[PDB]
Amino acid sequence: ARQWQPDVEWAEQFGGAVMYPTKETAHWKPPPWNDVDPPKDTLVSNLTLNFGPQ
Amino acid sequence: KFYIREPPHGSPDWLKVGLTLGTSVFLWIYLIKQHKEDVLEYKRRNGLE
Amino acid sequence: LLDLIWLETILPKTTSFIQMKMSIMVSNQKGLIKLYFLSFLITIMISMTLFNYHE
Amino acid sequence: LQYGPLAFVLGERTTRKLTETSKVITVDGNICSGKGRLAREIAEKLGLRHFPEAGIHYADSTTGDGKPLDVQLSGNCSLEKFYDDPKSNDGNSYRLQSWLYASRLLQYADALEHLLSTGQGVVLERSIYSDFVFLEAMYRQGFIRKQCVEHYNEVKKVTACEYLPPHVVVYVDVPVPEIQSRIQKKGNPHEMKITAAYLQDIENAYKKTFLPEMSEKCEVLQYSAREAEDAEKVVEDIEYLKCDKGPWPDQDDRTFHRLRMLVQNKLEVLNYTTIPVYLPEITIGAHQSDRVFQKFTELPGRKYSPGYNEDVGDKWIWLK
Amino acid sequence: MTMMSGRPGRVPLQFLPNEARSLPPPKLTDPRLVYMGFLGYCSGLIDNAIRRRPVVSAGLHRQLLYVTSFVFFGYYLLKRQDYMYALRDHDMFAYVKSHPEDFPEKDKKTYGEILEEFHPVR
Amino acid sequence: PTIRLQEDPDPEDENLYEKNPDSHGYDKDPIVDLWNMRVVFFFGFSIVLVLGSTFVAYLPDYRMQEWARREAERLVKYREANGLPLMESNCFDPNKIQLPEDED
Amino acid sequence: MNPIIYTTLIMTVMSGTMLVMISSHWLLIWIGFEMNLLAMIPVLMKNFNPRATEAATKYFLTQATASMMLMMAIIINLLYSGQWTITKMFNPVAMTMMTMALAMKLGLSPFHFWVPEVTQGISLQAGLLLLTWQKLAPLSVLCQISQSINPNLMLTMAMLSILIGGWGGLNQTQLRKIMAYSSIAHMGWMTAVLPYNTTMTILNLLIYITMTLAMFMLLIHSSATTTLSLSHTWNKMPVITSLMMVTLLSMGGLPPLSGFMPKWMIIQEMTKNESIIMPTLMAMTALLNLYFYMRLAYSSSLTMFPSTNNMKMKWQFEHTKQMKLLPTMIVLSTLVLPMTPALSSLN
Amino acid sequence: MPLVYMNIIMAFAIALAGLLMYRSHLMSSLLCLEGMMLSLFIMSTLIILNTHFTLANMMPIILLVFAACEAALGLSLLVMVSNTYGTDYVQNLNLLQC
Amino acid sequence: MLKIIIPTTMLLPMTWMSKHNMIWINATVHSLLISLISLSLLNQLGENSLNFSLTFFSDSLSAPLLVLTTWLLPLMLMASQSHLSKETTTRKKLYITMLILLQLFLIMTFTATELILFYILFEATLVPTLIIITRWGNQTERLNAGLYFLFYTLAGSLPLLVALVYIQNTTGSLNFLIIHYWSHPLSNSWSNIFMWLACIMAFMVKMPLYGLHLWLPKAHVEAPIAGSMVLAAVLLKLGGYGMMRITTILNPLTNYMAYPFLMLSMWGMIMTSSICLRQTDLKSLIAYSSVSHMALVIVAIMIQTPWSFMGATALMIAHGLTSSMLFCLANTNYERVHSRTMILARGLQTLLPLMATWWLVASLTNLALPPSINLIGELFIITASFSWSNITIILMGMNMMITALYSLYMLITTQRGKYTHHINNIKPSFTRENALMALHILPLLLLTLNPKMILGPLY
Ligand SMILES: CCCCCCCCCCCCCCCCCC(=O)OC[C@H](COP(=O)([O-])OCC(O)COP(=O)([O-])OC[C@@H](COC(=O)CCCCCCCCCCCCCCCCC)OC(=O)CCCCCCCCCCCCCCCCC)OC(=O)CCCCCCCCCCCCCCCCC
Ligand SMILES: CCCCCCCCCCCCCCCCC[C@@H](O)O[C@H](CO[C@H](O)CCCCCCCCCCCCCCC)COP(=O)(O)OCC[N+](C)(C)C
Ligand SMILES: CCCCCCCCCCCCCCCCC[C@@H](O)O[C@H](CO[C@H](O)CCCCCCCCCCCCCCC)COP(=O)(O)OCC[N+](C)(C)C
Ligand SMILES: CCCCCCCC/C=C\CCCCCCCC(=O)O[C@H](COC(=O)CCCCCCC/C=C/CCCCCCCC)COP(=O)(O)OCCN
Ligand SMILES: Nc1ncnc2c1ncn2[C@@H]1O[C@H](COP(=O)(O)OP(=O)(O)O)[C@@H](O)[C@H]1O
Repeated sequence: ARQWQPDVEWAEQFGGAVMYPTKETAHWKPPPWNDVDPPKDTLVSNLTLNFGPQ
Repeated sequence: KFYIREPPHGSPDWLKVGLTLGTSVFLWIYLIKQHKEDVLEYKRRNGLE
Repeated sequence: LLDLIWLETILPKTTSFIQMKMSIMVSNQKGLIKLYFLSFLITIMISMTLFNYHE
Repeated sequence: LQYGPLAFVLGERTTRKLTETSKVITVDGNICSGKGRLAREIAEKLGLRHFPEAGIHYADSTTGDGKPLDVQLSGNCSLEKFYDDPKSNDGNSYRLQSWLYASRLLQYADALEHLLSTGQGVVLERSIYSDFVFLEAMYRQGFIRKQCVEHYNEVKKVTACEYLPPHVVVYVDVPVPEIQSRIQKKGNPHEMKITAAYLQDIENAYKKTFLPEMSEKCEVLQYSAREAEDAEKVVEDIEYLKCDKGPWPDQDDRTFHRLRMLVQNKLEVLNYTTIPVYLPEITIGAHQSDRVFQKFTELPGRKYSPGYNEDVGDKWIWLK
Repeated sequence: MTMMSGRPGRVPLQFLPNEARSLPPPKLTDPRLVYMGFLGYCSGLIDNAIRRRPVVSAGLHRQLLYVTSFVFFGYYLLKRQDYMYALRDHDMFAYVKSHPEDFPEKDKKTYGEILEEFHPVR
Repeated sequence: PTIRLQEDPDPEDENLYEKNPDSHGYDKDPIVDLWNMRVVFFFGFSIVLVLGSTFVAYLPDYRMQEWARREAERLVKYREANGLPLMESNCFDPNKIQLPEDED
Repeated sequence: MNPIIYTTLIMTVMSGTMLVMISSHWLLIWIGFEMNLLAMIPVLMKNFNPRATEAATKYFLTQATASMMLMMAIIINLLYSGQWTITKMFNPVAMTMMTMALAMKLGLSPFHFWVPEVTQGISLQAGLLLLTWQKLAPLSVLCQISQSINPNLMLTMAMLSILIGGWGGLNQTQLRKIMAYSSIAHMGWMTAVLPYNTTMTILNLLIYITMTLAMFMLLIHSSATTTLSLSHTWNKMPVITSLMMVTLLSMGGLPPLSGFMPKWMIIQEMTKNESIIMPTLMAMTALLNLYFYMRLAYSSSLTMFPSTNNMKMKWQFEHTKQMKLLPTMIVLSTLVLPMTPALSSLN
Repeated sequence: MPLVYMNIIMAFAIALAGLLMYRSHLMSSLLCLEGMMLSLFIMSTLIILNTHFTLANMMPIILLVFAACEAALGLSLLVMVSNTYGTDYVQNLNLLQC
Repeated sequence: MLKIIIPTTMLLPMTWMSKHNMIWINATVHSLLISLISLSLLNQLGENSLNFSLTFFSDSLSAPLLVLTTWLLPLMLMASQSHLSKETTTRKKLYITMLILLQLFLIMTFTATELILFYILFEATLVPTLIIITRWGNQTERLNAGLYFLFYTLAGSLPLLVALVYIQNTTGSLNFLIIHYWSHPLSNSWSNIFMWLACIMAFMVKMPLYGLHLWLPKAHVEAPIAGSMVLAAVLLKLGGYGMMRITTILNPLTNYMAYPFLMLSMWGMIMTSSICLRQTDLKSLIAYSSVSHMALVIVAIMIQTPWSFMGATALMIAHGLTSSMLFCLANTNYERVHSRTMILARGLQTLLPLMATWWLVASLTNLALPPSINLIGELFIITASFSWSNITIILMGMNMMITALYSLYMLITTQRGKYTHHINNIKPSFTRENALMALHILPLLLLTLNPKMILGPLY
């Protein structure tokens, strides 16, 4: 009785990182909402030095 | 009725309105004068009148 | 057999299949500069050989 | 002139307006505790702008005329029906929580804009840093799903990172039985249905996540119920804080310029509240969206820009 | 391939040489100028529509400025285009005149002397 | 919620005969609908149809059919009286045609 | 970043472009390219995040390699003829080096891989700048050295650009990558007609710049960087999505819209020489760009996607910053075809 | 040309191939960039000295100047990259795809 | 002929300046007045065309098409206003604007003196139709239909443009008068063969030719009612008009080249008529019938005789009117029952007698009952084909049978039998629908009264 309009299932086709997903690109992720990736905890070890006894 | 200032008041910005209207009239006057001079100059060069 | 299958298979469906396959081929790059800078080297050598040597 | 790059290039600089009383203050506490009276008293004594707690219709009071609009065109959620049926199958609980978080974000933006434009301090009841406790109380009681919590966390992560935390966090501690007795004496028939488990969950959320983690940004002023009526003592305690440990002292003029451009232009503030994550509780179909938007545009002062609606007495439109 | 950049006597950034003054100027009622004014009016309407103002009535001074600016630019644009086409025709005719061997006017034959093949439709 | 989103239920179709038993099916406003019917009937049947057919029927003979008939009668009369053939196989005079010199 | 510093950097980028455009010495053109790149790098990193840093690094590596090849071509040309003026490029090897370097700078295929990545990694304003202003200088040099071009090499690269632009853009849900692939295809179109008529190149560049500016300004107006983000705009500003749909129609090349004017003229020009097959292939390939423009128009304007609750709050506020040149840009990008003969003013 | 000219052009080709083929480090590729600049300087200086183009004797110096800018630019970017990952590996610049 | 073009451009702001409840009245009245004005174009000469200016001219082939377009606009306005009642004012004005732009483009297309201007307008007709289909269609396949409507056209028309500009580099003009007067034969070479194909295949895909017709069932079924009316009535005739115009430069290459298209058209009319016999959707049947009739028109244009050209003109006008009437008839039932299945609603003659009379007249005119202009065009084409080769009477004859079958089949399925018991919402027919049917049908018989007005320039 009313015009068809897209629903959530239809709208989810365009929500991935790519169209036409393949086995290789099915593991790609869409970018974060703001273009800021989470900060990596890159352990930067401090240099350990012996001062003495000699 | 607005809860805020609504910087655009009931009266318009008279400075900007006057500037816009003045620019339009100056442009129209310049165009008319330029067309008149162009017609006269062409008539002189080709010797019609 | 004709209108719903074969006339569809030949003109529009073949075109869509080919375009989708080529799109997947073209846009499936990992984003590593190593690979396509190697491609740049190959392109430069091929262009120096095929077009530049024939003048 | 509107604030922007030109206003910052010549003249206007924020850091000169801060006169040791900028001091964003928030006063937290459980339900029915007297935090609002304490906030009003603190604002009155210190001469700061008081912001009443952001409700469902906070955004309506700041746009057009201050009169609230219909719940269908604004909010689309009910606190009373949340108390009556916390486990409604139409997703009212998380819709209310999400709308309240958005309203709190808008109120925080307004307070920050006022502070940065005038230099006068502001006092708030709750903030975006305090809202989550209610969400936790919803989750531990089974009122909302886990995906709702995930969506809330995403929106909070992308929104709350762009602002500064409050200078001083005031907490009012009231025991759960005393909260229940105050609710009983209040008389509102809907708050009578709040179980002690809900208030207990709110109290644990506060005392185990909010205060411990907000104590690292700045010192926390905790007051019992009895020592909250003496507002002058609380104010004089506030005047003797050494605030040199948070991000606020490490803010120079360019970051203030960026923050000032962010707090105005409320569309930029609210950008990430409507991210295209399709949860049933908050997703609306195209037909209802169209109907409600058409209904909203027919309000007396909403079809055009604020100064261009001749049906509410706007004159000289053809020269604006 | 640049045809007219190296043409002798060309002033680099003139946009309207003195020779163009020898041509009749476009009339103020030129339909191209009217179309340019229509473009200015459309720009004004879209400006009203984007800013959420009454499209037809919001700013009459702004719409007037839009129309005037479009007409003002279009007048000189038309002048330069007419000048360029006149230059092209002048150069073409001069080159044809100066190279008679390349453009021979051969004998004209009547249709009573040319044999055309007939292809029946059947 | 076991649902996917919030949507309005599909509304039922409105019957124009419910509020206006003589509705004409043009509009829900009775006066506007009546005048829509009136203008459609007047300008479709009375103006365009009948007057247009009358105008087309009496279109003057620019296709030159009666002229061609009279010219044919004149030519036939002259050719029959003078004994000439009614039609010639050549529509162009051969005196004005120059065939190629050699056909071998 | 300070507003004064940002203004200075934008002026330096523009000054490098004009230095390329007004110079008669090869060294000064190379210097203009150098200055433009040096000032352009921080503009890409204006909003700091790892993605912007990666995009800036890739852009720098590509442009530095291209500039080094440009310098090598200039030096070889000087070796075989002691000429510094930008002219008919007396050596063919130097000309091949120049063509490849300028193609790498422009993003022409197969030196195209950096364009989608850089456009995706930066903001919409930086993408606008990169996809509109950064095309002028290499195209100006190519127009200047057009007489000595090897038609086979540039025609190959132009056809590859059109094909790869269509195929790559077919697969994208990110708006910036769609814009980048459209840019690659239009670059191919502009470079296909260069050996035959530079006026057509200039006309195509101007129309593409107008259309791209209108598109990017509409994308900035409604804060959308994805298809799903843009599918919400109808519930907030329907006029914006309508103008977006007409702009996409124009960019698709459909008559009577202005986007039809360049291709049409280019095709005509290529038939004034013999060149029949190439325009046919180019149009058949541009049908792909039309397809993914149409898919975007389906998603944003011709259908209504589901929305969210919090959108209601956005109904109560307005756009503070207003772009003054948006209406004129939209009008020029749609209703300009009847003024086609005015292109004679370009030569 | 003499043997020196082909030697210089061969060095330029080697440096270009070295830049185009990445191994792991960004610093190695930056070094290849500086190598290309050095080869260009040498070649231009030889061509200018051989033909006694007096006013062109200043062009190589100008070249060096802009070379420095490029080098500085690259180093700046390198620092930022390292600050994100703790290494200067080009394998980590893979957040953006085609 | 600006006296017809300007009033439509004035229809635009009148629609956009009208009150919210007076748009339909104003649009209908002034469209009817414009049709009355355009009626003056029928006064044609016997030797040359009416050359109005350097840009526009009227021939005996284009004047009936212009009249048909200007007459169709008010009919689409009347048909559309029923299903757009709940639509907002702005969207209704946008729909009317799309219809007005389509009519303006068609009017300017049918009178352009140059071939390139004709191309530009004949391609500009695409945008409003696509917008109408993909925005105001009802189901979800409409989007797909739009794509099929678009690229199928462009893949055919992009080569033509190339050919067109090539011709202007060889002869120096694309003006149809100069092209006709300075015509030269086409040699038998591969270049000329591909020039022929480039000039012809765009119009072939527009008709459409059998095998290239897959876009048409989708587009005509998924479109709204006004879209279907304009698609079947006028937009198909652009291909025929363009082919009749462009064939003047393709001789004598046409005799060798036409064979595959002739065989495709004849076997395809047979195949599409057969397809109409087993169709569960009512709109798809009408679409395939349109394909069959247009195949007949393709044969008529391709054999290239005067009688064939008169038959093509008459058949094009008759088919336009008949197909528009049939689509409106189907849409009435669809609006009643919200479904397109043909066996869902049966025995409608019991409930709607006058509507059944309209159905009968439309089905009678579809099967070319004499002396309707449908039969005149069909018989002229058949006679020309018989002169071309006596064996064609077989295939054409078979068509004349199958057509009638499916036509009557449609009627018998919808109007006769017993009504469906559970369908209890068949309201009486409105005055609007009956008036729409009458305004469709009366001009057909009036044209039969004077047939030389639609027989084209070869008369
Ligand atoms: C070729 C021959 C000549 C023709 C030239 C080409 C066409 C004309 C030029 C085009 C530009 C002109 C208008 C531009 C601004 C339009 C923007 C707009 O929104 O308009 C709304 C506006 C109404 O808004 P409002 O009054 O403020 O209150 C209602 C609210 O705004 C309520 O608004 P809302 O925002 O709430 O509603 C939302 C709605 C709003 O969305 C829209 O309104 C869409 C408008 C997009 C504008 C077109 C894009 C840019 C131009 C390209 C045109 C392409 C043409 C080529 C063919 C391809 C077709 C696409 O969006 C939707 O609902 C989505 C529906 C999806 C439909 C998709 C189809 C859209 C494309 C259609 C384009 C057709 C051409 C333009 C026709 C005029 C449109 C008004 O319309 C108008 O009132 C102005 C139009 C008429 C003004 C001119 C009349 C002059 C005075 C009369 C006297 C005449 C003088 C005669 C001289 C002699 C003396 C007697
Ligand atoms: C999609 C619409 C595209 C429009 C593009 C923008 C329109 C507004 C821009 C205004 C242009 C400002 C120029 C006027 C200032 C005077 C500068 C003048 O001296 O420039 C001269 C030249 O004048 C300009 O070139 C003319 C610019 C006019 C652009 C309009 C043509 C667009 C084609 C038709 C589209 C319809 C236009 C509609 C207008 C609204 C220099 O000649 P020259 O130094 O020797 O040529 C350099 C290039 N060469 C040597 C390689 C040949
Ligand atoms: C509901 C109940 C119905 C039954 C009762 C009906 C009562 C009787 C009414 C029926 C009338 C019977 C018709 C019998 C024929 C008489 C009329 C005929 O003689 O006139 C013809 C004339 O008819 C007209 O020429 C045909 C009408 C024109 C049709 C144009 C349609 C109107 C435009 C609407 C839009 C069209 C869209 C389609 C585009 C092509 C003669 O043509 P012609 O030999 O010359 O005249 C010679 C003398 N002249 C030339 C001096 C005039
Ligand atoms: C949905 C279906 C629509 C798709 C149909 C599209 C196919 C249209 C037919 C092909 C058109 C290509 C011709 C383009 C214009 C030719 C104009 C011309 O006359 O050029 C010829 C040259 O002719 C050509 O170059 C044409 C070559 C073909 C190149 C493109 C091939 C396209 C596909 C060919 C097979 C398709 C067959 C028709 C489609 C069948 C249906 C699927 C003369 O040029 P000169 O070089 O000067 O010759 C004289 C001096 N030597
Ligand atoms: N984020 C929220 N979630 C659920 N309920 C809330 C939220 N914020 C405020 N409320 C409700 O507001 C009501 C009163 O608020 P409160 O501030 O505690 O009292 P008062 O107005 O006296 O200061 C309480 O019933 C509380 O549940």
